[PDB]
Amino acid sequence: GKIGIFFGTDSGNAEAIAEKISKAIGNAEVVDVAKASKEQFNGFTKVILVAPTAGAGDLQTDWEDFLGTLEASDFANKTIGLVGLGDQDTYSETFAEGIFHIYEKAKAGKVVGQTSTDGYHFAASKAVEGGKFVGLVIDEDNQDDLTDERIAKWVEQVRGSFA
Ligand SMILES: Cc1cc2nc3c(=O)[nH]c(=O)nc-3n(C[C@H](O)[C@H](O)[C@H](O)COP(=O)(O)O)c2cc1C
Repeated sequence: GKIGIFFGTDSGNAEAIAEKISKAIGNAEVVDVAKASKEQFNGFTKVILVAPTAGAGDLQTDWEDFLGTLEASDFANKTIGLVGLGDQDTYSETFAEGIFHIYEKAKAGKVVGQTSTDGYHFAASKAVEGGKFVGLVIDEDNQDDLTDERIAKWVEQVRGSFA
């Protein structure tokens, strides 16, 4: 209920991921950003932002438009978790960068869930700050076989940060 998990998708991967996190974290509400509003968004104090990476490393359409109506002040009082989707093989130099764009404003609040870069193969990605991943990264086009465990470990790590 209280944990707002906002996602945006084109194919459906993100939606499916958001759903898997909800079940694994519990006490959560999945919300498609394409229908979300600023008012609804601020109704939560804890949020998990799952966003797929569009061409060039930019945000999926739904997300870019929703994010544009948000300022840093809106993230200030929240605890935030970022989950990005990407294709590390086809896009070695833009791997899951969408998240980074959300990060530009989300850094105003309390961000948690930074992940190690071990187990990935790519060239560049703004999503990496301090030799670490700004949040959880998922690859459904190349590493679908590692998702279920990654979400599990992530939920474990960040679990305590949410309540
Ligand atoms: C037009 C297009 C552009 C993409 N650009 C990138 C990119 O720049 N970096 C990346 O890591 N993945 C990129 N991808 C792969 C997606 O991030 C990945 O497949 C994701 O799972 C898509 O999520 P969705 O099914 O929820 O829309 C792109 C996919 C498409 C169709």
